[PDB]
Amino acid sequence: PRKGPAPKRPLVNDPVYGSQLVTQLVNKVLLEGKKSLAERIVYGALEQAREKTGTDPVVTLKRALDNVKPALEVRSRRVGGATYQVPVEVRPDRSTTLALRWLVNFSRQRREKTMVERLANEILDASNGLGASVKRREDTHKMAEANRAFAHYRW
Amino acid sequence: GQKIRIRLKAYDHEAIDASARKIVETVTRTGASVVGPVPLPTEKNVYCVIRSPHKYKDSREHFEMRTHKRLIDILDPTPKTVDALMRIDLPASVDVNIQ
Amino acid sequence: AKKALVHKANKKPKFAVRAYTRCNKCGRPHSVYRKFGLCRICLREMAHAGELPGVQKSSW
Amino acid sequence: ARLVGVDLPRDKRMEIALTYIYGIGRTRSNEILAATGIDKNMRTKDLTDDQVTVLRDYIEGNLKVEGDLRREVQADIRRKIEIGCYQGLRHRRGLPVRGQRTKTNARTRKGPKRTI
Amino acid sequence: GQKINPHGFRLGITTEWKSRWYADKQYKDYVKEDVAIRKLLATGLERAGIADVEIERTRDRVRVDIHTARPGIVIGRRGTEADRIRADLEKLTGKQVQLNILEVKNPESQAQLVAQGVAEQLSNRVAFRRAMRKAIQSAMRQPNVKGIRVQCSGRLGGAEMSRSEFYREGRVPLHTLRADIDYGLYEAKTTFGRIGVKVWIYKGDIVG
Amino acid sequence: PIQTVGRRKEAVVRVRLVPGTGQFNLDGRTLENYFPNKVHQQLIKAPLVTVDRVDQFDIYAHLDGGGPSGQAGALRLAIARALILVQPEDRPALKKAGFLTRDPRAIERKKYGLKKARKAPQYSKR
RNA sequence: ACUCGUGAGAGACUGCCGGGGUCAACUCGGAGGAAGGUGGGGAUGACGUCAAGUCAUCAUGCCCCUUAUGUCCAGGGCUUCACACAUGCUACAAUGGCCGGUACAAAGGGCUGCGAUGCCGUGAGGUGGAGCGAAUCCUUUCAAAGCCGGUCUCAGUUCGGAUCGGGGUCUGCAACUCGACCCCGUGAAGUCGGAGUCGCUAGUAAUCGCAGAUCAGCAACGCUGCGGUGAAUACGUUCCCG
Ligand SMILES: [Mg+2]
Ligand SMILES: [Mg+2]
Ligand SMILES: [Mg+2]
Ligand SMILES: [Mg+2]
Ligand SMILES: [Mg+2]
Ligand SMILES: [Mg+2]
Ligand SMILES: [Mg+2]
Ligand SMILES: [Mg+2]
Ligand SMILES: [Mg+2]
Ligand SMILES: [Mg+2]
Ligand SMILES: [Mg+2]
Ligand SMILES: [Mg+2]
Ligand SMILES: [Mg+2]
Ligand SMILES: [Mg+2]
Ligand SMILES: [Mg+2]
Ligand SMILES: [Mg+2]
Ligand SMILES: [Mg+2]
Ligand SMILES: [Mg+2]
Ligand SMILES: [Mg+2]
Ligand SMILES: [Mg+2]
Ligand SMILES: [Mg+2]
Ligand SMILES: [Mg+2]
Ligand SMILES: [Mg+2]
Ligand SMILES: [Zn+2]
Repeated sequence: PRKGPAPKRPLVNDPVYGSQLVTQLVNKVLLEGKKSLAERIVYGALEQAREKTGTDPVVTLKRALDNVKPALEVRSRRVGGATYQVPVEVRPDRSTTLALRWLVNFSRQRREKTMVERLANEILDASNGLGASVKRREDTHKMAEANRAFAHYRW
Repeated sequence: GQKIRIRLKAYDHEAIDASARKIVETVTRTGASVVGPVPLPTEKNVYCVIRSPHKYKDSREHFEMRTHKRLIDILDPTPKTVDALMRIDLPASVDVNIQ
Repeated sequence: AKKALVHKANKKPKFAVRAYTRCNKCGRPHSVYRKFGLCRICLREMAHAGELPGVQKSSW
Repeated sequence: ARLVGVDLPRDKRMEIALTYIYGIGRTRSNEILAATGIDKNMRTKDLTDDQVTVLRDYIEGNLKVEGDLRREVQADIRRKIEIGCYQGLRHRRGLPVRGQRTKTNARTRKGPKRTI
Repeated sequence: GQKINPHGFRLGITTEWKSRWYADKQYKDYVKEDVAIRKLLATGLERAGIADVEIERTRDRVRVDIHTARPGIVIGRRGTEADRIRADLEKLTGKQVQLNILEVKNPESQAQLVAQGVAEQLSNRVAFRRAMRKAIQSAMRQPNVKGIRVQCSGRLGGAEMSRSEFYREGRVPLHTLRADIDYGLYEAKTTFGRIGVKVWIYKGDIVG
Repeated sequence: PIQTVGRRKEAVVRVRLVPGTGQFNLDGRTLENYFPNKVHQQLIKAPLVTVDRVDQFDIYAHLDGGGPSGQAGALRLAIARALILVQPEDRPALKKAGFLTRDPRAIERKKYGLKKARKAPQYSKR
């Protein structure tokens, strides 16, 4: 990484619908690299989410991404023998990756008796503002405006 | 129609091709029809033994066995042709299977 | 490799179960390869000297 | 339900209900189920007494289960630990037979781990 | 360890095999008879340095090639040593064997011969300094050879410690696989113990 | 007669194109039964739609070497090169798509001292 | 007429252009091209250090036994075990276990060895034995994850398999210590884990199989290689190690 900016892979778009956000989502939800089962789980969860919400799946996913996408993040630094938290803005691509990846790693952890339904129901909870994603958004913002005053370092 | 399989099957590229050229020339001035040295899967043996005794096994070396095999499918097995065939003297590199 | 042990292994034993390899050059009971009949150290030194017909560095 | 003094599950398949009996495992459960001809996917709610009785008769006729198995195994252990063989000594001192790594494994035979 | 055998490294491209035959059925016996006869030759023949030993075998016939600096003692004018070697070969039952004797064109340009000479000089009385001076100067006298290194390790002069000393002169590209490297080594005898001699010979390069 | 071969990590395929219908035959069966994964189905229907020559070429394919994704990518490349061979005028478009250039990655050398590929065993300084 | 395999040759050399450049190296971008600026990975360890490891691979100076510390089997132990550390395997369960149906690999071994078809066994295996010194015959048409259908509704569980006992096979003169494999019952323990710590930047990580090999069996989850499904990110050196 020292030598310069590494080239970025040209990720392919989802052909079933037309949004590459699904491709990134299946890449994140990959468990030991079994894409066939992973993507069929993703599509089944999206179908049951459609059945639950009665609206457009792509519109719901875009709404969830808009609701849980960040703008500021907190980084750690040690100066003079003491560690401090400094906030720095993030690029929208990084923001989307964090939003979807927090969505999935929180959908991993409910007790709804089955995680194929947990995926869709966390999607719904992020959409309506009652999810683990949105509560982490509240916590991260609380930490952000708690430590905005350290922005003078600008690192 | 009788087919006899002339096998030029050994290790090394240079000597095996020398033998193949000699066999092709023998067929040429003997008057027979032969396809020639058709490519065949060469056997590749890999053996791993540790380069140092008494531990120090993280660094090693590999060895290779390239077993080169040629097929010479002769047509019209003339008795004089086959006589010249086993009267040819070949170097120790190549082994012939007259089948 | 004690020479008495090597020679005792060389003689035909009372039962076929008592036969192992005992590399000819050095009598090493362990770390042997059959198709050559040589142990690791002997195989390596012979290969480096070029006296065994064929074994060579491989890379792929 | 109830069978040979064993409380059958409230709602479970017979292939597991029969394994809950001491003397029957998965393979013999499948074998006995195939022999009797009853479906293996039927729920507990649909059991009827006559099949239970005939299965009980079959299993008591052809196999030994539960308390009798307790007595044969414990009597064998006491006998062959009285005769004093190597397995007898292993049972006496509470260590496994098969000569596995008692170095660090066999903590199943050792029970809980106590630090010295 | 520091370096692998250059002969093994460049064995696939610039150098050629000394023993060439094919075996799958009884190859263990072929190689064990080969090593046995080579050991007996090395033990019996010490007065004349055997530079190279080469054998090629078909079916039963085997032809052994012996390269030596001078053949006068290797084969007698009447053939006593040849008869002794044939007797040893038939005692190990090497069936029909034919021997060839070839004398080298430049004894000072071959790794084994100079190594044996330096080993003999070191063994009898000659100091490593003068021995290596003479060896290096005799080496660079020949125009064809360019780069020379010689190394010795062990107890030098009878001291109770190990000296590892080497001399370099010219160009010897170890890392260059194109380089024509001639490798040789020998174990010299001494009253205080044994000392190893290691030599590398660079002689031109080949293109193709 | 136009021929092509796909090259994806030791997987080799051979497909024959016919100017007939858009029917796919993979070792005697269609794509819908052979390898029922929508990602595969779409990546196989992609070249014809992106060249906008849909439902105009029959393919008869033979499969060998590698595994599932290897064969999918191999026939992927096979039709990718066959379309250019029969119609080179879309070569700039496909290479701008990045689609004529094969991806030459495969299982790398397995190294001594390593569990597999490039991974190292557990390391402790104590 | 293609892969199939193995020969010869060609193809990456900043080849060309714009700009910075001391008009010099060099760099960014752009067209062609399969690759663009050592395309990817290996073999390839400069002088030297740790008096680093190896007199049980081998060879060897000195000292020591020589009627013993030599030889041979009158069997056994190298695997014993109140406990710790180190590296792995299998998991801790539903992206799952089990059952039925079902499609794709590479490379490699085989003479006192691989072993077909057939019959008997739950299955180790037993009878019998074609084809092979081997692109042919056996390693099954080399598969597993992969797709479809059915169960389990989260339980110390249909997860999870040890422990012990009861019954056989296989190598062998002879399986008690001290083998492996096959069949049954056996149902304990444990719910992602303490500071600290490891490896990984493209077929990589992660996961699922096969094979070289020593061998007569076998502690074979190992070493080595051969494969299968296949990601994420790099804002930049202020901090830690080299
Ligand atoms: Mg043996
Ligand atoms: Mg050995
Ligand atoms: Mg390959
Ligand atoms: Mg691999
Ligand atoms: Mg290791
Ligand atoms: Mg150096
Ligand atoms: Mg030392
Ligand atoms: Mg000693
Ligand atoms: Mg010595
Ligand atoms: Mg000694
Ligand atoms: Mg012992
Ligand atoms: Mg022992
Ligand atoms: Mg360690
Ligand atoms: Mg399991
Ligand atoms: Mg199945
Ligand atoms: Mg099949
Ligand atoms: Mg049967
Ligand atoms: Mg279990
Ligand atoms: Mg637990
Ligand atoms: Mg739980
Ligand atoms: Mg922690
Ligand atoms: Mg596994
Ligand atoms: Mg073995
Ligand atoms: Zn040896």
